[PDB]
Amino acid sequence: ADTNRTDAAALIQEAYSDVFLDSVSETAKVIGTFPVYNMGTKTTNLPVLSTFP
Amino acid sequence: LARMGGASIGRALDAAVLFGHQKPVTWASKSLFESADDAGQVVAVGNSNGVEGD
Repeated sequence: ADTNRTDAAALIQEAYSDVFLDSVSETAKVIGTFPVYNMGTKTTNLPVLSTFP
Repeated sequence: LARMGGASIGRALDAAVLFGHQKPVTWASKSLFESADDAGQVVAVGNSNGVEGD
């Protein structure tokens, strides 16, 4: 005897919200923290002093 | 080797003056450690959390 929500249903669209939608973030730190050397080949040798007089 | 030779002599002088390490026998003075030690002017650090003042 009345037009209820189940009868009106086809007229009742849902909404969408972006409030909790985020991409991943770049958390990484070693390239920002430490010295960076641009390599031009697979291997670099690094000589060091070892003993002295 | 020039930088190494120079620095090697400086280090050897310090160790003779302070602790008498390889001190020349002709140096009649006591080394700094030996001067204090023969005078009895020696403080032992302790394990008292400073309750013993040490």
